[PDB]
Amino acid sequence: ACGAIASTVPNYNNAKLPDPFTFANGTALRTKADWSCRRAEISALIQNYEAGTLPPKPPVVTASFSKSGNTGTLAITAGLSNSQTIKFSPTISYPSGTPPANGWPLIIAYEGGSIPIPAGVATLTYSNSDMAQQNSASSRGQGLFYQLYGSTHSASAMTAWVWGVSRIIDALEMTPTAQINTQRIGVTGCSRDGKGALMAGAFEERIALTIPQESGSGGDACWRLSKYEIDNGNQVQDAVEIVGENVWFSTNFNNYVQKLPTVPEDHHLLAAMVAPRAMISFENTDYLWLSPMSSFGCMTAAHTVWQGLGIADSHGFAQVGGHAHCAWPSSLTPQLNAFINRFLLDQSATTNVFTTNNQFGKVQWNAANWITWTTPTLTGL
Ligand SMILES: O[C@@H]1[C@@H](O)[C@H](O[C@@H]2CO[C@@H](O)[C@H](O)[C@H]2O)OC[C@H]1O
Ligand SMILES: *[C@@H]1O[C@H](CO)[C@@H](O)[C@H](O)[C@H]1NC(C)=O
Ligand SMILES: *[C@H]1O[C@H](CO)[C@@H](O)[C@H](O)[C@@H]1O
Ligand SMILES: *[C@H]1O[C@H](CO)[C@@H](O)[C@H](O)[C@@H]1O
Repeated sequence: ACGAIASTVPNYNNAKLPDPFTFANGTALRTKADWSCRRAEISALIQNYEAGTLPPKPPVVTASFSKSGNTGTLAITAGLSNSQTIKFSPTISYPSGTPPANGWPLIIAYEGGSIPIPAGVATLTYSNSDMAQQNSASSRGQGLFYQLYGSTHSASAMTAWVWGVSRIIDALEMTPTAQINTQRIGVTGCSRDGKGALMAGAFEERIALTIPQESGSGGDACWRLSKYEIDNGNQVQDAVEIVGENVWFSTNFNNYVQKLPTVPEDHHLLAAMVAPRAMISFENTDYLWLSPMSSFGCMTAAHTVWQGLGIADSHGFAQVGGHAHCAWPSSLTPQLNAFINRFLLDQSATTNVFTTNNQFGKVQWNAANWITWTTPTLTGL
């Protein structure tokens, strides 16, 4: 449908943010349907430059389910055509009583997440660290995912985590007795797991609502903007430091962290891969390590894709200070609940949330220095 998908752009060189609305081959997006093909191209580019290869669904995916009290266990086996298999068993915490006719809405929470989950939503606890370890650079190629695909598989730890989420949703589709509404699945995580949750929502289209919390550099911040922050004296995490600190990105990314303008994507395009589905991310200006200006500018740039698709209110961003890292401030519960209410609970909640305190330290956000495109009105359904 999309023709030959570009995964490498050898001649690319753009110090500003890559344009969401033009394909690698120079074709301008015109229809809402065009975004499907552009998202597939962005997927290939992100895999090639920074995330490694995301394997497709394997030939063997089996699931069994059992429940004790209000806790379900979803036992998953995944296997390749060469007979290799791995197994993992996430748990689900259920609300009590009769579920809705179509099952409970569900949030997949990376290691439990750090947001309050409303009482009518089930929580699946995903041990992403067991799927792909993330202690330090020493963790490269370690985890269940690599016991299936091999320790030298190019998938980053975050890409391995996505693969696991995709197997969980496969298992839920195959297991109606788990009583989950598979059309109302969200994902969340905080800090390094918030980087993971953004990757999951971007790459796994069956996720209705994505909630990254204080994800920082490699999450809802942009590489190019964080480079600008660190060059101007903000003590931010940036691409150069992050690839030496852990294994959240492919080893191939090391070849580009000093040459960011040659990368034909940034994390505004990563975030835009969630479109036309819903996402709200939350940031904290108390920690310059999280690169506050970069997140605001990056999500402002990503927002133009939802704007061009006529669904601006499906994308939210709320950035405040005054609380510890991954502590949830009660002041943002209304904004969080608005998105859960609308996109997981089918309520008529308004979701116009795009706010910052502009506390960016030694830099300012100047959209004209970073966003070079006008937002088109994409046509059609
Ligand atoms: O040690 C790292 C290498 O493993 C890495 O190799 C890259 C992996 O992805 C491939 O697509 C690239 O061709 C290849 O260069 O390069 C960087 C190095 O730090
Ligand atoms: C440009 O690339 C996109 C994505 O692969 C494709 O859909 C489109 O048809 C291409 N343009 C031409 C003129 O082939
Ligand atoms: C990235 O991926 C594309 C296909 O997804 C290839 O055509 C390209 O050569 C690179 O391997
Ligand atoms: C895109 O990626 C390829 C490797 O997949 C590079 O060889 C090329 O120069 C461009 O960076």
